[PDB]
Parts: sequence; C-alpha cells; structure tokens
Amino acid sequence: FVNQHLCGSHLVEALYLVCGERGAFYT
Amino acid sequence: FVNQHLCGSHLVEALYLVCGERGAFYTP
Amino acid sequence: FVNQHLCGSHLVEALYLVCGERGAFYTP
Amino acid sequence: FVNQHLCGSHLVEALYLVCGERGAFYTP
Amino acid sequence: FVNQHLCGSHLVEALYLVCGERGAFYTP
Amino acid sequence: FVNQHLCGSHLVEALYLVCGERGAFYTP
Amino acid sequence: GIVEQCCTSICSLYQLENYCN
Amino acid sequence: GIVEQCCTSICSLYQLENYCN
Amino acid sequence: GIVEQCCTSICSLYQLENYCN
Amino acid sequence: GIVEQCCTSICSLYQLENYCN
Amino acid sequence: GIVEQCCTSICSLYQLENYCN
Amino acid sequence: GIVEQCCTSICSLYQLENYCN
Ligand SMILES: [Cl-]
Ligand SMILES: [Cl-]
Ligand SMILES: [Zn+2]
Ligand SMILES: [Zn+2]
Repeated sequence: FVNQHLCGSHLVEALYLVCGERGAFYT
Repeated sequence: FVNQHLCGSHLVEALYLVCGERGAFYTP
Repeated sequence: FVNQHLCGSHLVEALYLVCGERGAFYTP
Repeated sequence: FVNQHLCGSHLVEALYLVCGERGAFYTP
Repeated sequence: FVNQHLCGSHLVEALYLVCGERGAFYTP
Repeated sequence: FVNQHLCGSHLVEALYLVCGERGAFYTP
Repeated sequence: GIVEQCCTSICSLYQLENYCN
Repeated sequence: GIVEQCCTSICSLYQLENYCN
Repeated sequence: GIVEQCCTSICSLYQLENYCN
Repeated sequence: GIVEQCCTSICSLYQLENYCN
Repeated sequence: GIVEQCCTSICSLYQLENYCN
Repeated sequence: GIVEQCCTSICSLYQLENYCN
C-alpha cells in the first residue's frame, strides 16, 4: 500500500529527529 | 556536525527506500 | 487519518521555498 | 548561502513536527 | 488530487536517488 | 560530491513545485 | 485555514504566497 | 506496529519515542 | 505514467529505474 | 538566529521548540 | 547546469523556472 | 559507519543496501 509507504517515510524522518543519539529500528 | 546531521536525514530517507521490507537499524 | 499531517509537512517545505527571504507564519 | 538555505528547509520540517498545533514564525 | 501531488514529490525524490548520473525526465 | 548530491535533492523538489504541469528534465 | 485550503486542493504559487510575511 | 499506531492517527513526540532504542 | 503505476501499489527499485534516462 | 545556532551544530527537538509559537 | 548555477548561491523561483521544459 | 562512508563520498544504491537488515 503506497499510503503506508509514504507515511513510513515521514515516520523515519521523525524518528531520526526524535531518537537522536539513541538510534532506532524500523521495518 | 550539522553537515553530517543533514546528510544523515537524507541517508535515512534513502535507506527507507532501498531496504524495502527488510527494514534497517540506524544509530549515529 | 494522518493525511492532513503528511500534507502539512510538504506544505511548509513549499512555503519555505516560496517565501524566500520574506519568511512566513504557519500554524495548523 | 545555499548551505544555510538547505539547512532552513530541514529546520522548518523539524519545527513543523515539534511545534505542531502551536505553529511557528520563520525568518530566512 | 492532493494525494497524487504528494506521491509525485516522493517519486521525484526516489528517482533522483535511483537514476543517479543518468538523470530523468518527469512530466505530470 | 556529497554536498552537490544533497543540493540536487532539494533542487528537484523545488523544480517539482515550480514547474507544475510542464514537468522538467534533470541532467546532473 | 491553510490545511483546509492547501491540503484539500493543490495551491498555486500565488496561493502559497498568502502565507509569506 | 508504528504504522498501525502512527499512520492512522497523529503520534506525539512522546508516542514516537517508544520506537527509539 | 509513473504516478498511475506507482501511487497505489509500491514500485520497487527495479520498477523505478525504468523511468530513468 | 536559528541558522547560526542549528545549522552549525545539531539542535534537538527541545532546542528547536524555542523557535515555536 | 542547474547544479553549477544554484548550489552555492540561492536560485530564485524565476531562475529555477528556467529548468522547466 | 554509514555516515563516515556515505557523507564523505556518495554511496551507490548497492553501498547503501549494505546497511539494511
Ligand atoms: Cl505524503
Ligand atoms: Cl541538505
Ligand atoms: Zn510525504
Ligand atoms: Zn537536505
């Protein structure tokens, strides 16, 4: 589903800002 | 380090696309 | 749905370009 | 400066997420 | 439609990365 | 070359907005 | 508002200019 | 998942941090 | 075009590369 | 300005919020 | 090209519009 | 790390894919 694909792009951008030095997992 | 900071933003965006359903682990 | 939220993200990017040195005010 | 320009674009994106319903002023 | 515009934004970003030195032609 | 890469990413986003229905030809 | 206006239908550059200082 | 939670309604910074390490 | 092909079902890297010069 | 602060060094969401309304 | 023209000094929308087909 | 490898020089798609799970 493209809508989840596009949302996920913004989610990883947000997590990049939020998690900072902690890092993250994403699938 | 903002040079690297902005690059990292683009890197995560690129990995998101490249990795597809595999996903990734990211930590600066 | 998060459509408004995702759109808003693109909107402020576009406004940043458009407004140039003028700058802008944005509130959702 | 283009590097300040690119940086500002990212700042606005970030501020959009951070500031949320409060909105923001931005000055290039 | 708005969703199409947003999708297009991401497609151009994706093609920028995938096409590399080859470049591209994008026409809505 | 990374700074030029990052710049190009923002340039194609800018052109996507500015060019509208005309579209664009991007050659590095 | 602006979400109302520009996330309902794509705004022209002129319409986006509305939000500039 | 984060998609089920944060793509169906807007996630706060607080909710988003639960997917950090 | 690419919007019709790629904005409902996700396009892979291979599929996107088809649109390169 | 936000540029001198956050384009030369990384600004956290907490440092960024200083520039909100 | 556009990269030479617009990656050290900021190009205006007018300048960028030069690269539309 | 990926920043050292890919912010000093442009990583190809294949180089980026090294950092997938
Ligand atoms: Cl989107
Ligand atoms: Cl950048
Ligand atoms: Zn988007
Ligand atoms: Zn950037």
